[PDB]
Amino acid sequence: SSARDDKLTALLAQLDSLTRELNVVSQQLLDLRQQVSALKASSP
Amino acid sequence: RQVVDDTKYKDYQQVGILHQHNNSGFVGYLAPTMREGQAYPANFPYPLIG
Repeated sequence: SSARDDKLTALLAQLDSLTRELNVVSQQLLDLRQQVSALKASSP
Repeated sequence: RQVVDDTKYKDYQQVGILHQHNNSGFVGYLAPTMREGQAYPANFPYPLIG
C-alpha cells in the first residue's frame, strides 16, 4: 500500500527537479537572447 | 502589491535572509542585539519605483 505513495513521492521529486532544470534553461535562454540583441544592436 | 519578476528581470538574484545587508552596521545580525557590521550601501529591497 505504501509502494504507491513511494512512487507518487518520487514523481513529485522528479517534477520539482524538472522544474528547476526548466527554470535554469529559461534563464540561459533569456541571457542568450539579450546577448544576441546587444550584438545585433551595434550593426546598424 | 508588486514584487520583482524573477524571470523577466535582467539581473535578478535570489538573495536569502542570511545575505541581505540593509541598514547595515546599525542593526544586529539575524537577531535583536547590539549593532553589528559596518556601514554600506544596501542590497536588498529592490527598488520598485523611481
